[PDB]
Amino acid sequence: VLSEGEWQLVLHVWAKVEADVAGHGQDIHIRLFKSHPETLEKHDRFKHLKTEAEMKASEDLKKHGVTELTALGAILKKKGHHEAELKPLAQSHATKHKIPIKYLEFESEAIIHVLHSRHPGDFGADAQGAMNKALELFRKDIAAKYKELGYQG
Ligand code: HEM
Ligand SMILES: [Zn+2]
Repeated sequence: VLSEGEWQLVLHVWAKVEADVAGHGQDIHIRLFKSHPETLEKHDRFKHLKTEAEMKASEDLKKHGVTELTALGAILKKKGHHEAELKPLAQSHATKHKIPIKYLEFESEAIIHVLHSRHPGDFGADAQGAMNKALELFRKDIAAKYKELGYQG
């Protein structure tokens, strides 16, 4: 669980993400595919994007990042009572896209990195701790849904 103080820290930095969802999403994917190349392998349709400018100019990639961050945003605002939002996400990521939990970890590191790049004076130690705690809870809870659907994280 997270304290109410921790959730407020989570939602305060998320309101800043919300000022440019598209740009954060772009930055997170660029970080994630470079840091963990196997990650680009799963998002097949972006495999021809060989350059950062290419990635930034693709509206496909951009709308993709908005869709993902939108879902995560709706989840965080539930402050842990997110089973209703996690099931559909577990279903597609567990059975259709086949995304290991370790890739979720990779994505979380990307997110924390971009939050720090874009919002340093609003993403100090305690906001960092809280967001990590929020994303760790999401990863736990979606791992458990994954197993419910069969097969492992
Ligand atoms: C905070 C973590 C993420 C969230 C909230 C999330 C959310 C979403 C949502 C809402 C969709 C569209 C509907 C769907 O198929 O469920 C989607 C699509 C998809 N996601 Fe995720 N995603 C996450 C992480 C990942 C990771 C880490 C990757 C692969 C390394 C990934 C791969 C995909 C792919 C391949 C699709 C289909 C995209 C297509 O080609 O149109 N997702 N995701
Ligand atoms: Zn993605």
